[PDB]
Amino acid sequence: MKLFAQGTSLDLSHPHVMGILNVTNSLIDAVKHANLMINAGATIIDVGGESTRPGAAEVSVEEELQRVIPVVEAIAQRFEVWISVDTSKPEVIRESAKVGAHIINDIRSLSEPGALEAAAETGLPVCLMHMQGNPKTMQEAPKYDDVFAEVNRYFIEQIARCEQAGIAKEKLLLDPGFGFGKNLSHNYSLLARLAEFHHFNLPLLVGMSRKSMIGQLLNVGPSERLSGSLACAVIAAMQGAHIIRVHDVKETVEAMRVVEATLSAKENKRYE
Amino acid sequence: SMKLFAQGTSLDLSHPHVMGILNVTNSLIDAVKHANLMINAGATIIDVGGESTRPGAAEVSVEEELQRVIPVVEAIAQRFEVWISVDTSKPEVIRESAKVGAHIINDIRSLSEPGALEAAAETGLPVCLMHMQPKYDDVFAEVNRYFIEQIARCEQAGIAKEKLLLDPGFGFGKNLSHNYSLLARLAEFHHFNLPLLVGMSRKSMIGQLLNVGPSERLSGSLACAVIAAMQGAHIIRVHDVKETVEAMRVVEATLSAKENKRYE
Ligand SMILES: Nc1nc2[nH]c(S[C@@H](C(=O)O)c3ccccc3)nc2c(=O)[nH]1
Ligand SMILES: Nc1nc2[nH]c(S[C@@H](C(=O)O)c3ccccc3)nc2c(=O)[nH]1
Repeated sequence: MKLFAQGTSLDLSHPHVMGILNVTNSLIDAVKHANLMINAGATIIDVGGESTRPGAAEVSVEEELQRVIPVVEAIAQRFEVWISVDTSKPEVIRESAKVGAHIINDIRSLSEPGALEAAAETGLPVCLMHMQGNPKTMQEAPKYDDVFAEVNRYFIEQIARCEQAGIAKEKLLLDPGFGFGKNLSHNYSLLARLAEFHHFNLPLLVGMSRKSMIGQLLNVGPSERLSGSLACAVIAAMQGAHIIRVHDVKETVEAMRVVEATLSAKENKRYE
Repeated sequence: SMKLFAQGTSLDLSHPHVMGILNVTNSLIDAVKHANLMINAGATIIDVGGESTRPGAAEVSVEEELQRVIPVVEAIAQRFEVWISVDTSKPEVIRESAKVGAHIINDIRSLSEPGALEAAAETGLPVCLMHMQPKYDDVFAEVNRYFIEQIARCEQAGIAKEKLLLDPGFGFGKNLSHNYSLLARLAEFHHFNLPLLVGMSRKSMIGQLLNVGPSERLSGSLACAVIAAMQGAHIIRVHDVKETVEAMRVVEATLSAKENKRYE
């Protein structure tokens, strides 16, 4: 199980840690932070320029290009690391591919006008994330009859939608979208059955780091969630998740080494 | 609904419990202060011993061990609602510990000193059976045989299975791969239908994997703890109580959403 982009590959026979690079002098700072994450063992850096704060204005395309593209460029021309770009905009997808981005990580699963066409044209790997609704209102009244089944249907549909637009299965990643239109119980139901998303035979990406599903469980603020975030990370990676998206790279990578040592000793190579 | 009973109280093993490790080195005030901190961090069991009772630690007379151990156990039993595990190999310390309110006998020698087995039987308290020996033909199968044997040995001495806890003894005569084989197959030790105790906190199986010193092993210890608890381990023995407890709460929320209630 591998991904291919920009003339290199990513071997997903073991879990990978994706370091969050939020870019919502900031370019030098971004590069310093990317460097630190790389040294800590991050093998993918997720550059993100539009925040998902519910009440917030969406950023203009011109602002998102300014924040994201120089950052992706700087990293591509300085380090060997893979680069994911956190955008929903066709122009940012195109421009990012041109400066060396490896993965389009769209929380909206290319639902923006032109997004699907633009991603198809880059030939890059694409991460499809479940979200119910949109970021402005998704957390008001998250509701599911069966949250696993509903997220699973969604993946079937979006995969079909990507293949129709000319994007091959082999470029797709799936992410259940923890905290995107989900209460606490919804999130833990998905984490508990995460292994069951392997039937698609596609890489699994998860981002639980410092999210509400830890905050609400422990009643702590965003800077007290490391231990819970690691637990989430380990729970996911023990079920064969391929990419773990986190703030605290060093600590996550240490935990993943322990998961790898455990999975290596297992005949199965997975828990369910 | 696995449950232990001791000293007129019970321990509900439908969820994982964190056992904090307490050092005994004035020292009695400090012990109680550290026990208090671990309880406030969410420890439901306190394992009295730590660095005074580690392998390689200086041996002591019966008289010295009673003097250092029994007051600590007594002080904790009087002040806190918590369960108390006592680290000792000596029959006298077993007897006296039970008299002052200890709940669990934790002997890393598996009651092999003369009289220890008999004394533990007499207390009626729960007893931890930990594997210790590095070289194995099949580490899981050998650790598993040892549990079969020690359970029989304990039942023959009059200690009912319902008082037994099984611990594979990470780091006790085990290289790195032996330790991860056992961790990987931990869930298979449930066929005994007995509680499972594990202690990986800051051990070599982390330090050697990550090549870090004893103080830089928290993240790896937490992963070990989560890996064990996801597999239905009932007690987790650690230095870092607060963080481990937070991780266990995540494990609990996950296992509650799970229909199975366990991974394997
Ligand atoms: N693929 C993928 N991309 C992601 N981007 C994010 S942003 C999120 C955060 O908590 O970082 C967030 C949510 C709300 C406000 C700010 C930031 N989360 C994911 C995820 O879970 N998967
Ligand atoms: N039941 C039970 N009791 C235990 N006592 C210990 S002492 C160990 C440590 O790392 O604390 C240790 C081992 C070697 C040297 C120093 C310290 N480990 C366990 C365990 O794994 N289970």
